[PDB]
This record gives sequence, C-alpha cells and structure tokens, in this order.
Amino acid sequence: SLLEFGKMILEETGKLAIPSYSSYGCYCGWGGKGTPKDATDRCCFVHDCCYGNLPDCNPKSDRYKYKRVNGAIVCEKGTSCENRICECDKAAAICFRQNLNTYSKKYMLYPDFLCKGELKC
Ligand SMILES: Cc1c(C)c2c(c(C)c1O)CC[C@](C)(CCC[C@H](C)CCC[C@H](C)CCCC(C)C)O2
Repeated sequence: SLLEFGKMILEETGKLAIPSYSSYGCYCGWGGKGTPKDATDRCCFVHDCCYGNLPDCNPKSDRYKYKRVNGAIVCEKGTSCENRICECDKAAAICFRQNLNTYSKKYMLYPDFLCKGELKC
C-alpha cells in the first residue's frame, strides 16, 4: 500500500513521498495521461504500468512486508500479489533515487490539465 511504498521512497531518496512525489509531473499522483515530463515522471509512468499489470490485485491498497539486506530492499516471501506489488514499488523507489540528479522542483504541484494524450505501456 501507499504506506509501504512511501517508506521505500523515504529510505531510498531521503524525501517524504508525500508531498515530494505525490504531485510530481503527469504520473506521480493519481493522474495518468500525457508524456512524462522527465526521468522521475517516467519512473511513475512505469510504476503505473507495473500496477496496471496486477489486475488480480489491489496495488494501492494491499498491505505487504519487506526488509533490507546488505543495504538493499528485499521483498519477503508472501502472497503472489504482495510480492509483485512490493517489486513494483521497489523498482520505482530505486528509479526515483537513481534519478534524483534531475528531480526538478518545477514539476511539483503539476496541474493535470497540462497532461493529455494516451501513452501506451
Ligand atoms: C499510483 C501511484 C500512487 C498511488 C502514488 C505514487 C505514484 C508514483 C503512483 O504511480 C507516489 C505518491 C502517492 C501520492 C504515494 C506514498 C504513501 C506515504 C508518504 C507513506 C509512507 C510511509 C512511511 C515511510 C512509513 C515509515 C515507517 C517507519 C517509521 C518504521 O502514491
């Protein structure tokens, strides 16, 4: 759930998921339209696609557990859904971290109306 994902984001980026990544660009929020503004926004686009491929689950709501070994996130053994949701979240948190170098404040509080157009996964 948002709880676990937010924890990973803080651990990997040093930033609080909300509000640092909850209104970023076109995809880091609830929206999902248009061309991703940058690398960070693409991380969210990919995250949505990952979630979108878990139709048999409830990604944004389902709770799950994970741990850190050797300084890296390790999705622990749980239900199929729990494990997959965790991996989608892990990939995104790491993606945010790898791209902090281009994280731009100007994309925060980004209005959805500026994002239109269907972008296939
Ligand atoms: C679909 C989709 C959703 C729904 C989404 C985001 C993105 C990119 C998406 O593509 C990012 C932001 C937000 C608005 C996100 C995160 C939740 C809170 C900040 C949770 C954090 C929890 C903390 C650390 C737990 C700390 C635990 C320790 C103190 C033990 O949710």
